[PDB]
Amino acid sequence: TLVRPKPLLLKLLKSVGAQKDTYTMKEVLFYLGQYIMTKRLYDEKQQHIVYCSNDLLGDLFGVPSFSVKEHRKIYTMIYRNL
Repeated sequence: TLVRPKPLLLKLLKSVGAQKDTYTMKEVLFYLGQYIMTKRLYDEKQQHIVYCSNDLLGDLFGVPSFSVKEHRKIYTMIYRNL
């Protein structure tokens, strides 16, 4: 199943190496996780928490924090960017 990111998400994904305009959900997640890891947006002391305030990831997700344990919120924020 291929999905097509909206501009903002697309910019994010490419800024970490993706080149196509369509992806599998596994591919979106990988790049999203790479973006988070490379920029180190997570809390050092509570690593499942991401602080994405004042950042493209915050702009597209519409929140300045979330937790990687929140699978449903994370998919819903993704759907909204497809």
